[PDB]
Amino acid sequence: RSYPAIPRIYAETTLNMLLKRAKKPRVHSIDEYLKDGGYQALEKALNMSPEEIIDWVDKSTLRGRGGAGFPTGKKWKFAVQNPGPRYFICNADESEPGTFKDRIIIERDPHLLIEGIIISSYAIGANEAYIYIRGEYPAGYYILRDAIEEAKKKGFLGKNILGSGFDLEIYVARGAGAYICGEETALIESLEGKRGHPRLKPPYPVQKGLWGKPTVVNNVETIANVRFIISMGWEEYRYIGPSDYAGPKLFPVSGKVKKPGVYELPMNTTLREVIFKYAGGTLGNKKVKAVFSGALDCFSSEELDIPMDYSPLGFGGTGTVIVLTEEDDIVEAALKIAEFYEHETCGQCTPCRVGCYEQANLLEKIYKGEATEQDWEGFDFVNRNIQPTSICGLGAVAGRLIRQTLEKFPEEWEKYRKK
Amino acid sequence: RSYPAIPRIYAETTLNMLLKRAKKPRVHSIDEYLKDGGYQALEKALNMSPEEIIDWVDKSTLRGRGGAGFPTGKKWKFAVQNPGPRYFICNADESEPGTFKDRIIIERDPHLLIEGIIISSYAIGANEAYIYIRGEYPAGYYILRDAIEEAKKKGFLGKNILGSGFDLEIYVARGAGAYICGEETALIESLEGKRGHPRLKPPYPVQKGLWGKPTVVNNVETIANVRFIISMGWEEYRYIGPSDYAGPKLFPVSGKVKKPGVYELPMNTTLREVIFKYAGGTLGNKKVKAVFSGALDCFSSEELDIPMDYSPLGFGGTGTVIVLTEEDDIVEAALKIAEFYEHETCGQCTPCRVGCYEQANLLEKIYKGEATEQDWEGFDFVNRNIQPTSICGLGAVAGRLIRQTLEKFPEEWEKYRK
Amino acid sequence: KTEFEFPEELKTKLQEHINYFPKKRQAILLCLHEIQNYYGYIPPESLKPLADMLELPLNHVEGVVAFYDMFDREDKAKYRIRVCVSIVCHLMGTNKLLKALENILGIKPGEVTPDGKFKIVPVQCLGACSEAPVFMVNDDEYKFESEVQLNEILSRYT
Amino acid sequence: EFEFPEELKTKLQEHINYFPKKRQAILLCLHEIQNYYGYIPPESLKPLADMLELPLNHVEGVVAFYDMFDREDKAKYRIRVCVSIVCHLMGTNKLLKALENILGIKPGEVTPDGKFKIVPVQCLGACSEAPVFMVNDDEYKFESEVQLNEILSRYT
Ligand SMILES: Cc1cc2c(cc1C)N(C[C@H](O)[C@H](O)[C@H](O)COP(=O)(O)O)c1[nH]c(=O)[nH]c(=O)c1N2
Ligand SMILES: Cc1cc2c(cc1C)N(C[C@H](O)[C@H](O)[C@H](O)COP(=O)(O)O)c1[nH]c(=O)[nH]c(=O)c1N2
Ligand code: SF4
Ligand code: SF4
Ligand code: FES
Ligand code: FES
Ligand SMILES: [Cl-]
Ligand SMILES: [Cl-]
Ligand code: NA
Ligand code: NA
Ligand code: NA
Ligand code: NA
Ligand code: NA
Ligand code: NA
Ligand code: NA
Ligand code: NA
Ligand code: NA
Ligand code: NA
Ligand code: NA
Ligand code: NA
Ligand code: NA
Ligand code: NA
Repeated sequence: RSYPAIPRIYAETTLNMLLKRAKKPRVHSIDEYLKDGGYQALEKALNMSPEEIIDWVDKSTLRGRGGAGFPTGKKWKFAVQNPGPRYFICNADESEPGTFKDRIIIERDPHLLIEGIIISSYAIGANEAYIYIRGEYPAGYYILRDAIEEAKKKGFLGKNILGSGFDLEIYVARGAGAYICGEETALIESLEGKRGHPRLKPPYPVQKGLWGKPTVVNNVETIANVRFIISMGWEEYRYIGPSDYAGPKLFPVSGKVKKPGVYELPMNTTLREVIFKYAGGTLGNKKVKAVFSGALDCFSSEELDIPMDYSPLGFGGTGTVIVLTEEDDIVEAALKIAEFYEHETCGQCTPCRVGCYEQANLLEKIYKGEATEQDWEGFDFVNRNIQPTSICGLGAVAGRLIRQTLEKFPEEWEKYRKK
Repeated sequence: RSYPAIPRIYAETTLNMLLKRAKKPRVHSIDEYLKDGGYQALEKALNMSPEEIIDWVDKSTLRGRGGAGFPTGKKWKFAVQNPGPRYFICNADESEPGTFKDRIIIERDPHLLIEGIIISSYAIGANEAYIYIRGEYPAGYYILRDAIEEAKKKGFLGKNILGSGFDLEIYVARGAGAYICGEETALIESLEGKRGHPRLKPPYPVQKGLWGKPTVVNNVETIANVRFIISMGWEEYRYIGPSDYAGPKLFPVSGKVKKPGVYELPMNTTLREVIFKYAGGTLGNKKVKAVFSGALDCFSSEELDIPMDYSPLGFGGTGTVIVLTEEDDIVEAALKIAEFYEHETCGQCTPCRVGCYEQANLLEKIYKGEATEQDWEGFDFVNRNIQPTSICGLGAVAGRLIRQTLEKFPEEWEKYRK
Repeated sequence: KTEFEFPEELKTKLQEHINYFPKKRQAILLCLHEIQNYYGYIPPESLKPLADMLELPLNHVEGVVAFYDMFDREDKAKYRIRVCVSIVCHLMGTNKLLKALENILGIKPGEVTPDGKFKIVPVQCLGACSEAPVFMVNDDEYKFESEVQLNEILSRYT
Repeated sequence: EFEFPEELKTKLQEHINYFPKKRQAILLCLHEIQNYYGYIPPESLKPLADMLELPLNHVEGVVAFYDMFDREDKAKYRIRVCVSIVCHLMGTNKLLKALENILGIKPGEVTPDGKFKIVPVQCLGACSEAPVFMVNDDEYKFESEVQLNEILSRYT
C-alpha cells in the first residue's frame, strides 16, 4: 500500500546479516523475504523443542541490544521457570537521542523481526506477543500491521502454525510521546492501558509482567538476531566478530560526520573506525571534540580508540554515536541533554522529578549568562542528586553525560562561570 | 497427527460460507466444526424425508460445480426413480490446469464436505459412499481418513446414525495420475479396480453406475453447498447472489495477478472484478492479454466484462481464472495446453488418441520454428478433428482453447507461420 | 446541544481498536490517536464516551491524555508540524528550520496559523538523527534542507 | 519366489479388507508397494494379483495406465515438478535449473545414489503457488535456489 514518508537513512554493512535487505531504503515484503530463505529458520525452530531453542540462544552469547546488555538466552530461562501463561514483547519504543537503528529493520525488513518474534515466542511458550512501537513511528506501525497480515496469510501466524500445535497472535501497540515507555515496566503499564510509570524492580517482568504473568521484553535489534542463531546454529553465529562480544551490531551514527547513517559492524570495531573508516570522517575535516553515546555518556577525543562492545572500557550503551567537532559548544550541547531529561521524567520519584527540572532550568540560566553564584552551586548540586530513591534507570543517568562534560571540558564550563 | 506439507494457498470470501473456516490455511477438526453449528444440518436432514431434501436441493437451483453445471436436485431425483441399492460418490479428482478450489475445502474444512456427503447419501438412500481423491493430494487423503474417523466417533457415521435407522460408511479411494479419472464414468471404472476408461453415456450413472447400480457423482464444491441449503432453507439460499444464478461460488485465480488464490464470490461478479477488484490486479500492472478458463476456453481482454455465472454469455466452466499479460507468448501457452491433452487422452477413441498426440507434436514443431508447410496445415486439420467419434468430453474440448487462440490472436500465430 | 456522540465512521474505527487486543482497555492509546486524527485534537467532551467504550473511569482516561505528549486537548490543527528540538537536530540546524517555518507560515513553536491549518509542535528526538534537522507533517517525516525546499514540502498539504 | 515382507503384506491386507470388494483396493495397494520399494517391482505384481483375486494381466494393465507408478527406476524421493501451463508461466524452468544446479540431474533422471528422481508431472492443483513441486508427499512453492536447497536438505 502507500505508507507515510520516511527519510532515506543511509545504511551500510560489512556482515550482510541484519542489513542484508535493510541496506536498501524500501519495504521488503514477504515474497522478497521468502526468496532469501525467509521463515526457513522458523520452520527449523518448530521442529526443535522450546528448551533446545533457549539453549542455542544462550550459547550464541547474544546480549540485549536495548542498552543494558542482559544475556538473552538467560532472560528466557528465567521466564520459563515460572508458570504460564507467558507473554513476549518486542520493544520498539526507540526514543533515545541519536538512536535510529531499530526503525530501519522495522520499516525495511519487517519479516526479519516478525520471524524472530515467532521463534522467541515459541521458545518461551507465549501464545500472545506484542510489538510496542513509539507513536512517532507511524510508518513503522502500518508496515508492521501489513507484514503481520502477510505472515498470517502464509501460515506463519495463527493457530497450529505449520502443523506444530503452536498458536501465536502478534498485536501491535502504539506509544503516544513518552520516552519512559521504553523502560520495560512502563511499557507494560502502557500495554495495560495506563500511564507509563515504571514499577519497582524486582520483580522483573520475567517473574511478574503483563497482567502479573511471566513476560519477556526484548529490543527489536536483539530479536532480529534470532533468525541467524537458528539458521547458522549457535556455534557459527558465535564465530562472528570477537568471541567475547560475538555477532553483528547496528551503530546509528549522526552529527558532524560525512556519512551519517546506520552501520552493521562487528563489535571489535573501534569508535575511531566507526567515524573515520566507515562514516567518512568529519564534516569539513574538523577535529572531533566529543562523542555523545546517545544521552548516556560523553567521550572525549582522547577516547576514540575504544571498542564498540559491552566491555567496561568499551563504548557500551546501544552503540549510538553522535559526533561533535571542535567548534561545537559543549555547554550548549549539555543543555540539550538536560532538556531531554526534563521533558521525559515521569515524576514518580522526587529527586528525579525536581532534579531533571532544576538541572535544565539552572543550566539554561548558565547558558544565557543569567546565573547567580547560587545558581551555579545549585546546578552542581542538582546534577549530583537526581538519582537518589529513583526506581528506574532514567533517574540514575539523567546527570551522567552532563557530569562527564564538566569533568572532561572544564575550560569550556569555566568560560560560562566567568559570565 | 502430522500431515504432509501443503502450500498455504490464499483464500478470501465476501460470503463467509464455504470458506468460513477454509479461509484460514489449517485443518479444522470436528470440535471446531461443531462449535460453529457443524453437523446440525445433518441432524435436521435426518428428521426430514429424503424426498423433502431432494426438493430443497432442487428448489435451491444448485448446479454441479465440476464443470458441466447439471442441476443437482434433478440428478438426485433421477437416481431415486431407479431401484436400489444406490451409491453416492464425491468427485475429488480435481486435476484440470489452474483448478485448486476443491482441495482447500478438503484440506481445511473436511467436515463441511463429510456433512454434505451424509446428507446427500441419505437423500438418495445410499448406504455406501465414496470419495475419489486424486493421488497427488496425499495430505487431503489422510486428512479425510482422519475426519471420517472423527465423524464415526461422534456418531455421525456407521449404523443407525443418531437413532435414524440410516446406515452409512464413507470409503476414501485414491487416484494414481490420470486426469481422465475425473470423468465420472472413468472414475467409477477406477473405483471398480480397473483402468480409467470412460463408458458410453447414456446410460448415465444415475441409471447404471458403480456395479451397474444407480450412482450419483457430485463434485466436492457441489456437495459443500448441501449443509447450507438444509441449514438456511432453499429460499434464503436463493437470496445469495443474483436471483438467476444463486449461491456461493469458488474461483481459483492464478497466473499474472498480485493475489493468486481462491475467492468465494457471488456469480454476478465479473471476470474484470475477479482480476482487479479481488485478486489485486496484474503483476507489474501489465495489460491483460488473455484469461484461460482452465484448459477449456480462452477469453481475450475484450471479454472481461462477462459475469462469472452459468449463463450463455457467462464465464462458465469451473470458474478457473488463469491470467496471461501482454508479454506472455500465446503460442507457447497454447503448446502447454496441447501437452496436457496429449498426456491425458485415455486412447479409446481414434481421433482423440491420434489427434491429442499430433496436436502437441506439430504445435511443438511450430513453436520451435521447425514446422513444414505441411505441418502447419496438418496442425490446423488435426486441431479441428479430435472430437469425431469421441465418447467423453476430453475429445470434445481438446482442440477448443487452442482454436480460440487461433481466432483471437491471429497476428501472433501469423508470426510463427512466417 | 446534546450529549456528545462519536460520528459512526469514527465510532466504527474506535470499536475495531477496542476489539483488536484481548482486553478493551489496551486500546486506549490507539483510540486517542484515532480521535486526534479525526478532530485535529482531543475534544474534552470526547473522553467520557470513550471511557464508557473502554469500560474505564473518566479520571483514568483524563490522566492518560495528560500523560502522553502527542495528545493535544487545547488546539485544533489540520496539520501538526512536529519539529525536533533535541541535540542532533539542534547541532545540524533546528533553528534554521524554525526560522524558515516562521518566514513561510508566520508562527513560532506552540502556535497555530489563524486558519487552523498548521500548528508547530516542538518535540524530542524523532529517531531520524542522521537526517537532522528532522520534522514531521502529521505522519510524514522529512529532512529540512532549505526554506525553498521546505516551502515546496508544505505546499503538498492542502 | 518373490514374497512381500510381513509388515508390507499386513498393510496390503488392510487395504484389501477396506472396501466391500477386494479388487477396489488395487490402487491403494500399488501406492503402498511403491512407497515401500521406491518403485513398483515387476515381480510384485503376480503376488498382488493373487491377493486381489485378479488376473496378472489386469494388474499389469493398471500399473501401465496410471502415471504415478514407476516400474523402472527406484528412488527414495520423487521430486515431482509441475510442467503445466501456470507453473510454466511462473517459472518451472527456474525450478528445473535450480534442481540441476543442486542435484546434477534433469527430468526423468535419478541421482547416482538412488536418492532423488525428478518426475515431470501435469498440474498439481496448487497453481496460485506456482511453480510447484512435491518431494514424495510433501508439496512446496519454489521461491529460489537458496530456498530449494534448504528444503531438499531436510530429506536424508
Ligand atoms: C528510561 C529508559 C528507556 C528505555 C529503556 C530503559 C530505560 C531505563 N530500555 C531498556 C528496557 O527497559 C529493557 O532493558 C529492554 O527493552 C530489554 O530488551 P533487551 O534485553 O535489550 O533485548 C529501552 N529498551 C528498548 O528496547 N527500547 C527503548 O526505547 C528503551 N528505552
Ligand atoms: C475429462 C473430464 C475430466 C473431469 C470431468 C469431466 C471430464 C469430461 N469432470 C466432470 C464429471 O464427469 C462430472 O460431471 C461431475 O463430477 C458431476 O458432478 P457435479 O454435477 O458437477 O457436482 C470432473 N468433475 C469433478 O468433480 N472433478 C474432476 O476432476 C472432473 N474432471
Ligand atoms: S527515576 Fe524518574 S523516570 Fe524513573 S520512575 Fe522515577 S521519576 Fe519516573
Ligand atoms: S474422448 Fe479421448 S479421453 Fe474420452 S474416452 Fe475417448 S479417447 Fe478417452
Ligand atoms: S535529535 Fe532530532 S531526530 Fe534525533
Ligand atoms: S499448473 Fe502447476 S500446479 Fe497447476
Ligand atoms: Cl476487556
Ligand atoms: Cl471380493
Ligand atoms: Na505470494
Ligand atoms: Na535439533
Ligand atoms: Na527506515
Ligand atoms: Na491472547
Ligand atoms: Na459455520
Ligand atoms: Na464462529
Ligand atoms: Na422439486
Ligand atoms: Na489446502
Ligand atoms: Na458398507
Ligand atoms: Na477483559
Ligand atoms: Na489549504
Ligand atoms: Na466380492
Ligand atoms: Na473375487
Ligand atoms: Na542423505
